[PDB]
Amino acid sequence: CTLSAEDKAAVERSKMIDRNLREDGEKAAREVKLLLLGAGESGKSTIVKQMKIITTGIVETHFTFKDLHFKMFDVGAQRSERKKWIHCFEGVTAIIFCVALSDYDLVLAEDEEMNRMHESMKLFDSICNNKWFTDTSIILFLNKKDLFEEKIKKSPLTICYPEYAGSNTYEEAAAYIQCQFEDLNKRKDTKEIYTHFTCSTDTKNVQFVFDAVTDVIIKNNLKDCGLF
Amino acid sequence: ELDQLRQEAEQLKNQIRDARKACADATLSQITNNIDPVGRIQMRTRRTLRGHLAKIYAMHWGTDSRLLVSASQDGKLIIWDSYTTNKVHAIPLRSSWVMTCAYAPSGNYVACGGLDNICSIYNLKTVRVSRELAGHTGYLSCCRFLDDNQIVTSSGDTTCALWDIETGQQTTTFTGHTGDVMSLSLAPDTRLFVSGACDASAKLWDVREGMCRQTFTGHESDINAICFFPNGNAFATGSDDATCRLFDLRADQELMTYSHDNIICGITSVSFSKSGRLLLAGYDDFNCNVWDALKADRAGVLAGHDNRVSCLGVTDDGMAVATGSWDSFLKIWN
Amino acid sequence: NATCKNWLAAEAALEKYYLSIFYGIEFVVGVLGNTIVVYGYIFSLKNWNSSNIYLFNLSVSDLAFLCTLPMLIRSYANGNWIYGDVLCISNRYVLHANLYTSILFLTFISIDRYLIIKYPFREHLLQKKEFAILISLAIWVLVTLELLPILPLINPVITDNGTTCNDFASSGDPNYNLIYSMCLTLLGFLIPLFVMCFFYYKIALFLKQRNRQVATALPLEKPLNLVIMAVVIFSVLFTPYHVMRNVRIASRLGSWKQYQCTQVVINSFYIVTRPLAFLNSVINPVFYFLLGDHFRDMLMNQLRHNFKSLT
Amino acid sequence: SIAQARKLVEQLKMEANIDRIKVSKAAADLMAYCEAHAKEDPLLTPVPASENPFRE
Repeated sequence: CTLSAEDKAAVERSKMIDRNLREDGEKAAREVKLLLLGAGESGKSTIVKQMKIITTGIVETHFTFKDLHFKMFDVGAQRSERKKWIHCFEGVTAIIFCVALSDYDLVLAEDEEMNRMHESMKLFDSICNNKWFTDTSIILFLNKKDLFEEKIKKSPLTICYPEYAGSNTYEEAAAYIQCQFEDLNKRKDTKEIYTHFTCSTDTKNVQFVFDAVTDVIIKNNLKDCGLF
Repeated sequence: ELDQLRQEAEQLKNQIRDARKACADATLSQITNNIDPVGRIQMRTRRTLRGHLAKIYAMHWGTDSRLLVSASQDGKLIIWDSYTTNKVHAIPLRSSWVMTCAYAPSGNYVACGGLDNICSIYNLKTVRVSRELAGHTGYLSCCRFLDDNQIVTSSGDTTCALWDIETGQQTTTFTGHTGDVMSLSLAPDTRLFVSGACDASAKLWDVREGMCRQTFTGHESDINAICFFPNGNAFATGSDDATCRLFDLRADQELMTYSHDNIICGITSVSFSKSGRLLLAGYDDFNCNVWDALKADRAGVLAGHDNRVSCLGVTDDGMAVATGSWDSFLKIWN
Repeated sequence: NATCKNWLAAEAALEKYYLSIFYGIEFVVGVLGNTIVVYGYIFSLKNWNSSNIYLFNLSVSDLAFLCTLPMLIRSYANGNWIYGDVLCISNRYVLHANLYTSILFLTFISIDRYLIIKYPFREHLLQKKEFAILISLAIWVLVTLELLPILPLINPVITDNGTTCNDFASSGDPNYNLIYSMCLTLLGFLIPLFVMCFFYYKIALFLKQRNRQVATALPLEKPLNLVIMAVVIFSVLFTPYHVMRNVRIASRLGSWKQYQCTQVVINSFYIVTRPLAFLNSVINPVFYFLLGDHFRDMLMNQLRHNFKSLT
Repeated sequence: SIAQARKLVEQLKMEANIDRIKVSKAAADLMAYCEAHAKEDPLLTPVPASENPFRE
């Protein structure tokens, strides 16, 4: 009898394994994967603590909001080289980029010349225009909404932007920063940026993340269906 | 003093360069110009392995020459039987970001690692996580077994380490490199090993003493792969500048450069044959090039992958060649 | 003029030239479109899903329907059927079967498009790639079973030593043909039309409701326009043919008017209307496959690849 | 970085007494090894299908 006795058993084992594998795949395709990025001291820890439910290098945070499972990946200790492991995150649903609004008037404290806002701009420009991230959406969080308001009445925004021309208030100045950050995008036809002004006392950030992720998923499905 | 040390190492570098040049009386191409070319190498896919649901990042054969191990970035480590398609094992990982894979020479253990900076050792003849080594401060790039109780790893913190699985401690640390170490290879006698880093450099380390022996340069970019010649007296390196290079140990210099036009992609892996005549290298164009190691002539081409070639291996008996790819398919060529 | 003698000549002119040339252009355009669409769906598509199965089945049905025109085109240009009786019988049967299978596949494409909007991760029984094959096989078998009763009607007329194989509406007994046509138009056209309209109305309502959650992003306007256009094209291209076929069959019942000139009017308008319903088999490839940016880009990328191998 | 420079200079000093050989000798040795095992390389010289584990 061809393919009998132990061989048959072996085949059976393989089949069983295959079944389990398929199951796992069906379980792993229902999770929204987000990549958390920040310039540094940008108030991302508060973001993690906000939507917190349920080693070194990678840090994983699982939570659920309205029958939707989110897995957030944080790379803070990975300081070796971005070019050598960034492509691992090619299939993420979205990139949550955190920027602090209170570091415009304060220097990097190192090199005596780097400005934290300019460093954040450089990081955002590098991440947004990347060969691995061409259709991945970015959710931009602007933290420190209170320190910015408290400091804008004393330190003019021209310290960071020599070409700024306008009033000096909380409004008409955060819009300038948001526009400056959004103008770094060069693929507006295929990519979207969702900007939210996050406050340290605001619990509505999870709602914004959920809305942006649902929009991204719906648009991806429509593109697949040919509408798209 | 700054002057008593600085500006003085350059003198030693100049002396080393002069010594290397003084012994380059001829070239390998001149010696091999009177050798019959191999001809045309034609290999056709014989087995296709399916089951991975994401990119395949590493693979290893094992001295059995029949069983194979593969790792993919979906949290699974699959052990196949090559002669058929049957899966022998499927180990679920605690971390989905894997970059390396190893098969113990005895076939009793397996190793894994990745972005979590931890090397996990699983026992097969018990399936069950046997050990977890965590000393590094960067992503694991490679890991190769020496015995059932010894392992050598390299991390992205510009460091390599020889461990002791019995106690879980770090037996020895190899320092002196500058960039992220991306690959390493063990000599057939397991007394020395070569490591290539992102600083366009390769180094020869002696396991028993933990001291650098020789340093090889010449590449114009990061080095992604490395392989020892079957006789143990030379090795080959592939870098991001779309070129491969052969270095020798006794002469302590470069011998030949395998490069060609219409090739502008980096090399992801390299490997030799049972006799060393051929040199197989996988590229980012989802293909593999087979070069004549003694003539620097492209003897053959292997095509059939869709996204990329990330892992490449040759069995201990030279029967077939296994290639993995970013489309989650492993192919056997004969 | 409005004389009956000019209408009588006008049907000869329409059945000789209009049908032949229109079918000739339709055959070429649809065959080329369906060949391009089919190419790259098997040699360039991996990981098929429920939507792809339905789309591929629709394309295959359109290609099979189009492969039938050439014999009818020549026979209309020549004016006589020179082939065997079995050839024309099989030609007519395959034509009608493929038309109605295409209608059913369009209905199921609309159903799948609604399901994808309702279940974004495909966690549904009808969204896995096992129900799709069963549904396609059932559609094929049921359409063949439904078209089986056509054989007793479409039989060649043996007269003057020349076998004349006339169209479906003109052949057979008026009563049986009328009842069968009225049953076929109800089962194969109206029910699918209503189901497609209902599901596309649901999809449009969802898209409009979901446009209020758009805070600052590109609105969902293009998909709504395409959803409306699908139903508009289907209804406009299919309604006149089914409306006029039954009128032509009834005009042969005799007592309806017992008039001959009326008959010529009715027949001229049916003949003009026949190819409008067939234009769908050529319109579909562009509207469902090439209009999608993803499919067109993939097809172009895989066409430039392998071009160096054969050029 | 006096200690770093001292360590680097010491490493360079130790990496200077390898007692190198000529390139011709290494090339000849590599050629001899390659030619000695020519018939034991299935990839270089394919074996008949009667003894090919991966047949068909």
